[PDB]
Amino acid sequence: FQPTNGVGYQPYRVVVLSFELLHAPATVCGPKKSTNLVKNKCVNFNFNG
Amino acid sequence: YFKIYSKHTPINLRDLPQGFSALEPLVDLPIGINITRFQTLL
Amino acid sequence: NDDELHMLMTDLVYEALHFAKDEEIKKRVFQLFELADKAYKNNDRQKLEKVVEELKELLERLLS
Ligand SMILES: *[C@@H]1O[C@H](CO)[C@@H](O)[C@H](O)[C@H]1NC(C)=O
Repeated sequence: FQPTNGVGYQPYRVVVLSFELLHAPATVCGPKKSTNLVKNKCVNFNFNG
Repeated sequence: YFKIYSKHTPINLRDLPQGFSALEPLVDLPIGINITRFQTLL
Repeated sequence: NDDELHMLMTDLVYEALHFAKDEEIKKRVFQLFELADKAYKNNDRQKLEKVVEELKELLERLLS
């Protein structure tokens, strides 16, 4: 690997993210988006689950 | 889920004291572990 | 570039061996690899280029 190599011969960093869902608790997921809290109005709410 | 509940209380006693209290959840471990036997460590 | 040429060489060797159905082909490819390996280590550009050209032809013949 040299800084002067053509692109096909330049180094590339590779990360493979293998995703498995085995018979177990699955706590591996993205963030859960939250909104502003609204009071004194009729709302359709979702608190946790 | 391996769920651990606990309660600590002072005693003055060779046996378990008579009385009532409830244990609160302390830890909840998302492990997926197959448990059939256990040991106590001193 | 000598390192780009060396990378081409090892790529040609892998594929040449992959398609080397017979023993005569494997032996020729391994001999060419050895020659290229020595040429590379000793920074002999001309020997390395000649071996690579032969490997390229060899592989094209195996593929066709
Ligand atoms: C968990 O234990 C049960 C027996 O109570 C067994 O049948 C099951 O196959 C075990 N699961 C795993 C993943 O070992």
